[PDB]
Amino acid sequence: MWFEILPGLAIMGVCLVIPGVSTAYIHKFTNGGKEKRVARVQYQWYLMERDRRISGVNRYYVSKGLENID
Amino acid sequence: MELVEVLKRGVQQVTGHGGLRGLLRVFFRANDIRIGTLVGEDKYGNKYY
Amino acid sequence: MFFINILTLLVPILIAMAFLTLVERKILGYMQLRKGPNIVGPYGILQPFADAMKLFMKEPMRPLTTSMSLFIIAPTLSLTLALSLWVPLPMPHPLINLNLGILFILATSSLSVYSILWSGWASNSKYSLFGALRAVAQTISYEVTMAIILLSVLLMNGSYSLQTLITTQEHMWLLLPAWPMAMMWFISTLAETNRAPFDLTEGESELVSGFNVEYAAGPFALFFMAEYTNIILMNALTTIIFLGPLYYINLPELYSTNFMMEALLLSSTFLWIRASYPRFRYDQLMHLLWKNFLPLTLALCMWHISLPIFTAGVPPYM
Amino acid sequence: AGRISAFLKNAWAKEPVLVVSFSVWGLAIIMPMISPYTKYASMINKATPYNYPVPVRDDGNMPDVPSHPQDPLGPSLDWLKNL
Amino acid sequence: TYKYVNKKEQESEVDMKSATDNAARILMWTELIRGLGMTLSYLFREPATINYPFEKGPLSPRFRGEHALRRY
Amino acid sequence: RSRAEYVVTKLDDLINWARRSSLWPMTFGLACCAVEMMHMAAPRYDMDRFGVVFRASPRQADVMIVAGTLTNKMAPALRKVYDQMPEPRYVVSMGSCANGGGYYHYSYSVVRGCDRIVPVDIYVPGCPPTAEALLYGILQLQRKIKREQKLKIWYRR
Amino acid sequence: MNNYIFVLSSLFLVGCLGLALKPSPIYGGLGLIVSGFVGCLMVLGFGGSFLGLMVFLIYLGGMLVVFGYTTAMATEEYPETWGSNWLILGFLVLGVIMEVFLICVLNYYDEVGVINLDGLGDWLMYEVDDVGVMLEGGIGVAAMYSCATWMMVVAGWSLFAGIFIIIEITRD
Amino acid sequence: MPSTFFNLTMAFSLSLLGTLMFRSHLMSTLLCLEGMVLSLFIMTSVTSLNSNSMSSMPIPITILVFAACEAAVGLALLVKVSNTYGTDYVQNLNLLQC
Amino acid sequence: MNLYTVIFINILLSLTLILVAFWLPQMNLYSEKANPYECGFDPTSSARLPFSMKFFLVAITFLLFDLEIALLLPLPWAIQTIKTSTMMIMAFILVTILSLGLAYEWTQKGLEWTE
Ligand SMILES: COC1=C(OC)C(=O)C(C/C=C(\C)CC/C=C(\C)CC/C=C(\C)CC/C=C(/C)CC/C=C(/C)CC/C=C(\C)CC/C=C(\C)CC/C=C(\C)CC/C=C(/C)CCC=C(C)C)=C(C)C1=O
Ligand SMILES: CCCCCCCCCCCCCCCCCC(=O)OC[C@H](COP(=O)([O-])OCC[N+](C)(C)C)OC(=O)CCCCCCCCCCCCCCCCC
Ligand SMILES: CCCCCCCCCCCCCCCCCC(=O)OC[C@H](COP(=O)(O)OCCN)OC(=O)CCCCCCCCCCCCCCCCC
Ligand code: SF4
Repeated sequence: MWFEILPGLAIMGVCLVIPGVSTAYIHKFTNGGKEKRVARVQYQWYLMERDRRISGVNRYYVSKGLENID
Repeated sequence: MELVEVLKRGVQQVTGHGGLRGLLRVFFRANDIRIGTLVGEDKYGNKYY
Repeated sequence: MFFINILTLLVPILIAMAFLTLVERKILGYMQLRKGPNIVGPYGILQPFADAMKLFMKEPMRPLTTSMSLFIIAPTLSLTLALSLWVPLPMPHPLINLNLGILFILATSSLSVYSILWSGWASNSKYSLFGALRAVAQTISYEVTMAIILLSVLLMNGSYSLQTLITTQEHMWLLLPAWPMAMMWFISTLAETNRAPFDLTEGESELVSGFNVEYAAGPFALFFMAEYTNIILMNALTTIIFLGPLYYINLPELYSTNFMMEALLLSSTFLWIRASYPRFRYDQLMHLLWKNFLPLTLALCMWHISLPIFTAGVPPYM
Repeated sequence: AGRISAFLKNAWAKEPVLVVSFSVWGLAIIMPMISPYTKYASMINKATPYNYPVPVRDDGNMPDVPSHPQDPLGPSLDWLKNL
Repeated sequence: TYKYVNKKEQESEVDMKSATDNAARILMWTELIRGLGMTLSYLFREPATINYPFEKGPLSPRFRGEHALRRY
Repeated sequence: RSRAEYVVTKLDDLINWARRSSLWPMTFGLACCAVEMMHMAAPRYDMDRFGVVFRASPRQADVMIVAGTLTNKMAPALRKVYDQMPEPRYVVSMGSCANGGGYYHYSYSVVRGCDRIVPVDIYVPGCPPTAEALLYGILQLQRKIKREQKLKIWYRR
Repeated sequence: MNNYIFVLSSLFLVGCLGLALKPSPIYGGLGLIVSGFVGCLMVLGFGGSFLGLMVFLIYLGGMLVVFGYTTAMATEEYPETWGSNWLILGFLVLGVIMEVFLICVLNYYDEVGVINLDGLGDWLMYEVDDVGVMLEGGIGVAAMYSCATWMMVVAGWSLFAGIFIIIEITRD
Repeated sequence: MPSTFFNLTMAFSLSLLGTLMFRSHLMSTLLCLEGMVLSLFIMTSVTSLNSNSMSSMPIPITILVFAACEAAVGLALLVKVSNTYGTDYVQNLNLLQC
Repeated sequence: MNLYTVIFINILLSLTLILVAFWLPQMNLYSEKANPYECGFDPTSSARLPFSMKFFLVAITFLLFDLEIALLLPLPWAIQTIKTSTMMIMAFILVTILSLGLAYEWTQKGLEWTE
């Protein structure tokens, strides 16, 4: 009947939810619990490079708050 | 409703072929899990429903 | 980790393509009062793997009249451009984040048309030549109309990125403001993907097989994979652009699930349309896209030029 | 005229795509000339601060420019906030 | 006797409602939508496919198959 | 036996499974037998359910179902489209005409069986054989190419 | 990652060399497509993506029409590629050798003239606004709508008159 | 930038050399013209991007527009030539010497 | 770098697929196997012969229209301008001129195919 299509539909559904979910999780894992920063303009790229220099570990995603200020 | 009745027919089709092994046997040999009245069985072992 | 991201994008897209072939067989069968494949595997789920293995263990054809270099180059080009078009889509986060995403999409689609053209010319056969020329006419018509459609839609959106489209459809689908050009975009995607009634290049009844009539086994498999990956691709692009899935900052899994459901619905609509309609004649396709779609597309482009100006709803740059 | 209306109805019956296209063209032409929000688009684009506001040297002769951003003087965007 | 399959009798004239109906038919693809609906109905029907070789198509005693020589 | 012999046998089983689960016939027919062939394509029997799908070009075909009377004027064309099929190819003669000439055996313009022109793998008898009989022949061909031992013969070489 | 632009420029030179050597127009259009893609990559590396993607799309449409035309009327029974003639293939390899010889001569004799291998990859991006919005290349082409309306109208009249011109030429 | 600009200038020189050295195919001559056009576009675009001349960035698009009009008219003339002779041969286009 | 990497991965994957497709199965090719396909008979003439094009005028028009598309494409950045009246007027003029050209060609039967 018409519900025999549903196994192939479910396989397609799993194979379509895997790329987006995995991409979001990989971005979060590689940026340390935060989303991957988007530098659409030179100002945002400069912010990312300033964060990378500020962190002292050459990783922009290691943010420094008020613990660096006396 | 009728959806639960369809699910009842489905679960009896699943648990109507003996066991899990019998269900897998009929599903991978005949590609069909319908339950029918056993009309007979011949001398060679073919079952007729 | 980026290579693992490449793998977890590429491999599930390929498996979804193969099960799209299976689900096309099942849906077409059930619309044709039959069942479709349910023997090879539990419910037919091993049928695409059987077909892939058979095609990759059948010998390829190298005809005497055929230009070998372009004959080899065309199918691998087609598959690479299909996966490249897949790469920048956000669900809701793209693997490759671009600024001019739809321009990348348009360039890669036209290069896929070139893959079809070079296959048809390299396979030195008259039916292949027919398929190449029909591809030329088809891509002329849908290229001009689809470019104007996408221009109007992104004029409503404000930028060429696609995360911007997610932010645009945060509150409402673009189907409600832009449903006529949504219909014209859907027809344009059908013609772009060469699906019935606008296939006209793998003409089963008019030609024999058209542009890939001399292709066998492996390269034919590459062409089929490229085409069906493009089907899922264009339906995914349609649901990203027009039917905006629910996006929440705290969880993107809801966006991925809604995107998957809408993309599956649009792909099933493609199979439904192939079942329902007879094939166009390829001059009638050009006459349609140049006499009905194009004047209305120009009018709606002017309307979407005017609309943010007199409503003060000019979209943000970022 | 009656013949004009009959021709328009015939066009709407047989070739509605061209009628819709011409109507949308005309509406896009005439709509910004009658809408009251048309000036607001240019004003919003002017108010969008893509560049840094370079301060001017105060010689004590211009009283209109504000000394501080949180001053009553200057181009406030209350119209945009309440838009 | 005979009948016409495509000849139209008289004319329906021109009306605003009829013109709008034809315009909606052309623009909104109404016959295409109802063709889609017909295919959808067939999708939700039950297929006519038997499970060969476990199910065989019906025959009659008159059926002419493989030859044989009989006995008393 | 040797461990590698078992691996070769399993690889043979895998290849034969793929080739018998994916059998694409050429869209080729000649007569009333081809009418019964599209009645096999019809929703009752569903060759597509069995995995059998027509392809128009002989390059994408795996099997050739000779369904009809092979005439003298047709024989070069039939040989041509058979030769243009790629190597793992099979031939199913269908009906008395393609088998041994049939009702036109003593005709001046009829090839007395398509086995004079192409090597036939499976003969399906009838005039016409029913779509049941043609489907039976297709399944018998699937069993026949399941019986193939190509890698095992290559290993034993 | 320093000689990437130089590699692209060399590939563009090779594609233009093949186009100059004039194979069958199918292969000429193929070489022009590859050259357009390479030029798009060069504009991408040097700056804004919009100009490169624009010339890529324009040349994709153009060589599509060119492919249709050369299958229509500019074709022959045996199309001529770069390898079908010994003279054309010899000119191809001789042009490659001459390119290598010329870049070596400009590297050694002329020192820092047009080509410097030590200085290669150092003078690609001269000055960039490190902090700044509204810097991409498409904004100038957008400023054609406002700053250069004369440019807009001459381009539009060129296309309009071109439609009339092609209709009158192919009127027959 | 200077090595890239020299390579682009040599690419234009090769395309001009191809245009000036005819073979039998007028379509190939038009392709050489389009290659000259492409080299001009890339030179103008990299010059504008190097000098940050966003005011002069409409110039490459204008070049593309007028050059595509040129290519369109060339294709129309090639259509007329092929209708006259059956081929696009510049050796057939020779009867105006007398 | 990442985009270049994934493009190269796609190239490698497709080259690997076509390479295994050409070197995995058994080869048996002869003259009739590799002769071109003409539905069972020999081709009367080569397929490299001239093949008439009935939409050549539409193709030239497509070139001009594609350049009109290239002109219209900087609109999403053009709508951010201060002088929106000039941009709106210029865009209206461009689209109206394009539409008038299309209408003139439709009137002069340029969209219709020859013969
Ligand atoms: C009365 O007079 C007469 C006629 O007049 C009417 C005649 O006509 C006539 C001639 C008669 C005939 C020739 C009979 C022919 C019969 C018919 C015309 C009727 C049959 C009907 C049709 C053909 C219509 C069928 C319609 C359909 C919708 C069916 C679908 C068919 C398709 C072709 C589309 C589906 C595609 C396929 C089956 C192939 C798809 C699959 C692949 C190519 C696989 C690709 C996948 C991969 C390569 C993926 C690989 C990648 C991975 C990652 C996989 C991972 C793998 C692992 C191993 C892990 C005669 C003689 C005649 O007398
Ligand atoms: C992605 C979102 C969903 C998209 C739709 C998906 C579901 C539906 C899919 C249906 C199946 C399609 C299969 C392919 C069909 C191909 C045929 C086809 O579509 O032909 C196109 C047909 C062509 O019709 P035709 O060709 O029959 O007409 C004859 C025309 N001549 C004589 C010139 C040849 O229709 C169109 O071109 C219409 C396009 C859409 C128009 C929408 C207009 C909406 C209203 C606008 C505003 C009106 C008011 C204005 C203001 C007034 C103020 C007072
Ligand atoms: C079989 C042969 C096939 C040959 C054809 C290959 C086609 C590949 C797929 C289609 C490509 C279409 C053209 C794409 C051009 C780049 C598109 C683009 O917009 O790139 C810009 C992007 C980043 O720019 P932007 O979006 O502005 O972001 C800045 C802030 N994030 O990204 C960048 O700036 C990155 C710049 C490089 C991107 C392209 C990389 C191409 C790699 C080479 C492929 C061919 C290799 C040679 C052949 C190998 C052997 C066959
Ligand atoms: S065997 Fe009988 S049914 Fe079949 S083709 Fe011959 S005459 Fe027709």
